[PDB]
Amino acid sequence: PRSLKKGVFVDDHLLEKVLELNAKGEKRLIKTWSRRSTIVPEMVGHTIAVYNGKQHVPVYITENMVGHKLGEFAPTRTYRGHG
Amino acid sequence: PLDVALKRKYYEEVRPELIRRFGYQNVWEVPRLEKVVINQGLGEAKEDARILEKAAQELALITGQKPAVTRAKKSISNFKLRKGMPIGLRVTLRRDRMWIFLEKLLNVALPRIRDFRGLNPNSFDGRGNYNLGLREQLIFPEITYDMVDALRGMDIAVVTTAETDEEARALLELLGFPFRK
Amino acid sequence: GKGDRRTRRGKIWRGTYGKYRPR
Amino acid sequence: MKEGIHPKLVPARIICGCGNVIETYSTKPEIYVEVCSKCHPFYTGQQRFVDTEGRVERFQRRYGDSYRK
Amino acid sequence: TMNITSKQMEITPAIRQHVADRLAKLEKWQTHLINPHIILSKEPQGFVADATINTPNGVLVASGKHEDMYTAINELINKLERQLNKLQHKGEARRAA
Amino acid sequence: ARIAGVEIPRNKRVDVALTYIYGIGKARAKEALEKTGINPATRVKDLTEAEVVRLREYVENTWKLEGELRAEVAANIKRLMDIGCYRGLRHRRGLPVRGQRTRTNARTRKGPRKTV
RNA sequence: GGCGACACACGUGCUACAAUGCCCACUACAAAGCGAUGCCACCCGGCAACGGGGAGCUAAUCGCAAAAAGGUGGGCCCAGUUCGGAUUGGGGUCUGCAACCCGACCCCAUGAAGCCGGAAUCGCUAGUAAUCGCGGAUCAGCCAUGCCGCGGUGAAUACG
RNA sequence: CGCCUCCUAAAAGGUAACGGAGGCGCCCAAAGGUCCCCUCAGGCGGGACGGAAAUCCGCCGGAGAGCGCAAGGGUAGAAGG
Ligand SMILES: [Mg+2]
Ligand SMILES: [Mg+2]
Ligand SMILES: [Mg+2]
Ligand SMILES: [Mg+2]
Ligand SMILES: [Mg+2]
Ligand SMILES: [Mg+2]
Ligand SMILES: [Mg+2]
Ligand SMILES: [Mg+2]
Ligand SMILES: [Mg+2]
Ligand SMILES: [Mg+2]
Ligand SMILES: [Mg+2]
Ligand SMILES: [Mg+2]
Ligand SMILES: [Mg+2]
Ligand SMILES: [Mg+2]
Ligand SMILES: [Mg+2]
Ligand SMILES: [Mg+2]
Ligand SMILES: [Mg+2]
Ligand SMILES: [Mg+2]
Ligand SMILES: [Mg+2]
Ligand SMILES: [Mg+2]
Ligand SMILES: [Mg+2]
Ligand SMILES: [Mg+2]
Ligand SMILES: [Mg+2]
Ligand SMILES: [Mg+2]
Ligand SMILES: [Mg+2]
Ligand SMILES: [Mg+2]
Ligand SMILES: [Mg+2]
Ligand SMILES: [Mg+2]
Ligand SMILES: [Mg+2]
Ligand SMILES: [Mg+2]
Ligand SMILES: [Mg+2]
Ligand SMILES: [Mg+2]
Ligand SMILES: [Mg+2]
Ligand SMILES: [Mg+2]
Ligand SMILES: [Mg+2]
Ligand SMILES: [Mg+2]
Ligand SMILES: [Mg+2]
Ligand SMILES: [Mg+2]
Ligand SMILES: [Mg+2]
Ligand SMILES: [Mg+2]
Ligand SMILES: [Mg+2]
Ligand SMILES: [Mg+2]
Ligand SMILES: [Mg+2]
Ligand SMILES: [Mg+2]
Ligand SMILES: [Mg+2]
Ligand SMILES: [Mg+2]
Ligand SMILES: [Mg+2]
Ligand SMILES: [Mg+2]
Ligand SMILES: [Zn+2]
Repeated sequence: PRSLKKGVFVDDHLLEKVLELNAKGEKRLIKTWSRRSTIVPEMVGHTIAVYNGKQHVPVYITENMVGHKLGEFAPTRTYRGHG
Repeated sequence: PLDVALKRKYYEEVRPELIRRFGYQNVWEVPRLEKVVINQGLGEAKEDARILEKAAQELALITGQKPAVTRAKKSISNFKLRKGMPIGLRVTLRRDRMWIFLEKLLNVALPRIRDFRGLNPNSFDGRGNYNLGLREQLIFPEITYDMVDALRGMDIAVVTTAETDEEARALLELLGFPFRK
Repeated sequence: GKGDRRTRRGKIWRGTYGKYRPR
Repeated sequence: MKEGIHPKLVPARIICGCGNVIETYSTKPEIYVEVCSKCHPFYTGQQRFVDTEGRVERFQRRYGDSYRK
Repeated sequence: TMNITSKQMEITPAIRQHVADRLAKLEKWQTHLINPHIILSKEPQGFVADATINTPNGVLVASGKHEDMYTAINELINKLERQLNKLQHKGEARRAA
Repeated sequence: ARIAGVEIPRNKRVDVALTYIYGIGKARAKEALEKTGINPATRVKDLTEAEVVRLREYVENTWKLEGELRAEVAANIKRLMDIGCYRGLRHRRGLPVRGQRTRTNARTRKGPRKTV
């Protein structure tokens, strides 16, 4: 994974909106294309809509899913099985 | 009768605490241990090496008492089971032997139980008796790895003079039965 | 052999270094 | 008891690794055990052997508060 | 098992199954059909049905051609049979002297 | 169950034997035998009960082994499966998790071939 | 986002199933190439990947660089193992704006199938086959076990 | 087509029809004699593998179990183990 010497990566344009909502009190839905952004402690309790290439998937962030990436919760392939 | 620590611990510490905890008016009213019954369900000895004499030798080393054969009440298709077939072992421990067995059970056996998290609090008769089952006989200090051919466990019935689970829970835990919840 | 990373031979085949093949 | 069919019970020492010695009765007068009630993690208060960790996760990251505000 | 390729064409599972029932005629000869491979294709003139199959006594390679994809397949089968029958009997010719 | 929960192979050198514990590999084998000053070459049949409980005591407290270890790994997977992340999904359907190709192979994860 | 999907099926390859072997430690012997936001000596921190220092070299000068099999010693003792290294858990490194899908590498743990392979089928006639490692193009990094080269060790057999 | 059990059979016995239903043509060396001891099925709760049902423990449970085999009678204050 990403070097610890470097940052904990959030796209700033995603993060900024989080803190904005935190101040005034949360929350509206946040449509983002930032799959690469880490879920960050400030984001918990929000519901962020993560674009998977097609649809924006509503993801309610929790205490368990902090360390992860946003993409991990909006799967990019439809697979219901074979035959 | 033998001086045995657990038995002594029952009269010296356990009885007064029980008299205290529930306030019995009669010395006979306070929870007592009636018998410990050990049962090997076996029946893996139905046919095959229907020498479960290996197991009986094991049970006897554990309890100092030679188990008596149990036999099928009726014949059963699916378990492949004909009436009168030797399917298990059962030994009824009382008095000094009962105390000695429980003594080692608490101090040694249950600790040696794999990934032991404590006895199951809910396993009480409803009428004041308790039951637990074992996966191995290796749990016991009498049995070593050398002298054992296969893994067979047992059922254990601890019978109390207590009328309720509450009272029975009180007595058994006081004796040193380690409950998870 | 050559497929095991935790060995000298494996690190050669793979062309890397580490505890099991130092430089 | 019926005679000649039972193992005799003699005084016995069960010796644990923790140094615990148990005076009891058995068919083998001396026995060594790796564990006993006196040292077993479940019994001893709650001596949590190797992991008294407490998860540690997941806000336990805190590396650190450095994103801009 | 059996592989079917539809080159620069779309076909259905039905059509694929049809081909399998058609190749099945070769089972007549009671010899092993090893990795039979059918290639369906469209020329300007009509369809083309290609096949390569190996057996313990040789390979079968044949090409069938016809405006009707099914006939193209049937002619492919006809050419494959004639080959398989030669492979299976050519050795018997010289038993004497 | 000599040490530690598992009855390690006698007749074998103590370092090799120790690896027969879930959670103890060759790396950790060379470690515990230093920290207790026991010859790594000696056979388990030739240990002193002094050394045994020496070796035992350290190994069971330094690292998580057998049961409790399996419990965590499962909980870790049970967690990923429950939070519903991609890594989780792969575990739920029993498919490979570390980005391998599944068009062919992936047999260790998929199991032996199911005819159709 | 996908080209990386996964009930399945085929082709090419890698690593293997072990003792003519595996592991550790020490010690030899190449060729052809490549290298100025490049190749990196040497030093120090780290088990390590790597990081921070820092000399040299527009390179028959300096660097990649150690070749590996081998040699010498020690361990393993025929077991699904000190064979095999898949799968998965956890912790890190580096590149890159960014490694969720979808990178390579290191470390701890995990330690699968596999006991030499049905019908069928491929290569090779001598420095060949087999086996061993080294380089390069592409290239931020790399999914290279591929490709094009390079040398080391070095057979069997051809009646017809 | 002989034999056994129940019903028809009208509360003693007996009672017919090509009336309604089932069995027998064996078996057991103990499944016989006697002495001693023991008591079921089933329901609920509890107990490793163990399951609706194997063996174990507790409570309730007069007989609904058992008694080689049809049915009926009888039967644990035993004919049952
Ligand atoms: Mg008294
Ligand atoms: Mg209860
Ligand atoms: Mg009671
Ligand atoms: Mg034991
Ligand atoms: Mg290996
Ligand atoms: Mg007498
Ligand atoms: Mg096909
Ligand atoms: Mg197409
Ligand atoms: Mg098609
Ligand atoms: Mg053609
Ligand atoms: Mg025809
Ligand atoms: Mg012809
Ligand atoms: Mg291990
Ligand atoms: Mg994939
Ligand atoms: Mg893409
Ligand atoms: Mg492609
Ligand atoms: Mg198919
Ligand atoms: Mg195949
Ligand atoms: Mg390959
Ligand atoms: Mg292949
Ligand atoms: Mg072998
Ligand atoms: Mg194995
Ligand atoms: Mg196998
Ligand atoms: Mg191994
Ligand atoms: Mg990981
Ligand atoms: Mg990626
Ligand atoms: Mg071969
Ligand atoms: Mg070979
Ligand atoms: Mg052949
Ligand atoms: Mg030639
Ligand atoms: Mg080799
Ligand atoms: Mg190379
Ligand atoms: Mg290059
Ligand atoms: Mg490159
Ligand atoms: Mg990959
Ligand atoms: Mg009458
Ligand atoms: Mg009448
Ligand atoms: Mg009458
Ligand atoms: Mg009358
Ligand atoms: Mg008369
Ligand atoms: Mg008639
Ligand atoms: Mg008799
Ligand atoms: Mg008699
Ligand atoms: Mg009952
Ligand atoms: Mg029950
Ligand atoms: Mg059960
Ligand atoms: Mg049951
Ligand atoms: Mg009856
Ligand atoms: Zn102890």
